[PDB]
Amino acid sequence: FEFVPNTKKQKCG
Amino acid sequence: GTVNWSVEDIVKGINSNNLESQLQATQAARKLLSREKQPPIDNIIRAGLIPKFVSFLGKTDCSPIQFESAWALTNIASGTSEQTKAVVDGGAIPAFISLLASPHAHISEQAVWALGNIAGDGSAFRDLVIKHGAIDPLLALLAVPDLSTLACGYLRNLTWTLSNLCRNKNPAPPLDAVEQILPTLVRLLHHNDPEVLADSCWAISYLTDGPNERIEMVVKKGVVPQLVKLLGATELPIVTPALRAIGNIVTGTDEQTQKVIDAGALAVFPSLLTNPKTNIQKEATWTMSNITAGRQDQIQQVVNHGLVPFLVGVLSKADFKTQKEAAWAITNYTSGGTVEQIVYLVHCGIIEPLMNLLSAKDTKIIQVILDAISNIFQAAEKLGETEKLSIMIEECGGLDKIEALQRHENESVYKASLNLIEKYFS
Repeated sequence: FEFVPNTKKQKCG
Repeated sequence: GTVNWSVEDIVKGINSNNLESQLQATQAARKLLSREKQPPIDNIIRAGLIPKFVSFLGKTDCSPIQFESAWALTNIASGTSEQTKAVVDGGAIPAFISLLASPHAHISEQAVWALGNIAGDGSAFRDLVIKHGAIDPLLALLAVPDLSTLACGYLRNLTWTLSNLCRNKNPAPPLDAVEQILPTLVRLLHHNDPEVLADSCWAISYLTDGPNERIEMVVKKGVVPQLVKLLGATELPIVTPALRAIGNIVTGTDEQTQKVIDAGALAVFPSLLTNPKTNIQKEATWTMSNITAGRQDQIQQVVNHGLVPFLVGVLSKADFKTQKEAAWAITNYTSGGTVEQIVYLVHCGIIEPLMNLLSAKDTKIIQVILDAISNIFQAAEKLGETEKLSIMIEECGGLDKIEALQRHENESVYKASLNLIEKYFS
């Protein structure tokens, strides 16, 4: 398993 | 009330010219777009709603519709490049930048988030966000005596968005933008929150992924000791980017690499080179390979820290991609090391695991291994001990493989295997 940055983030709450 | 509206009813409400009806419909849109399973982004775009949402960002007297429209557009911009482009094409960038100064913290934060999604699409939209002037008001939100007085979520969002302004290449971010951001970034890199630390490290890793001048801008701000501290964190979301940043830095000049060594990084590598996550072992061995490509006194600190046995270990047993980095770290070491240093490799047991890797298919690793063997023989010659090594190589089956290599598709392999056998084994 590899940790990676988040390119885009949806706001679900 | 606003749950499970049809797009048709959202459209009717937005087009009503009753602000409160438009607010309810925009909230209904927001709720649709907040669902994790197949949010109907394309249906909302096709309904023509982006320009209306963008106008609602400017309704200072109805802060709820500002918030709901910001959220809806955040989630459109969280999609594909085409979906993000629809948001940009609607004029959302300057509207969101104007909301950064909003007295309503949740609206400012939503604008920070939307801008992070837009900038994260790619270099062009990143640079367009910068040209519209986003950096000054973003940095102003963090210009406080102690970051701990900010809400945790707000700070994590600001850090993440700044990280996207530091991300991507072809081109890298504008130099003046990076210089403007770096002092705030260095403060975030000392913050106590694990998500802020992780994203600060990712940002530094992007800034150091480039030519030596970009590395130097970062190193000059004195971040290397903190990176080395975070290299030891328990949280793998922190270690991973800290290690990427350190790895990038040691692709720079010998003097930049020396700052990493002086800060104590090598003492972390017994753990990194045995880390149960294969990605960490790989990146740690890649980092090592660019340190052993350094000066003889830097090789010597690798020796002094006890790291040669750890390289023998990875070469003996690791994921094959890690073993490849280890072969490179050994070739580099043999290329630049003193004769004493190269001899030490053999005494630590490098030959057998190196030979066992000559049975691998990757033709590039074989070239690397063969190059290291030559370098090692060349060092033994200077001591007259070529036969002792030749024996060693024979007894573990290496000569068998070196010979089979004489008959391998690649011709640099051909030539290299031949010269070894002719020159040392006859």
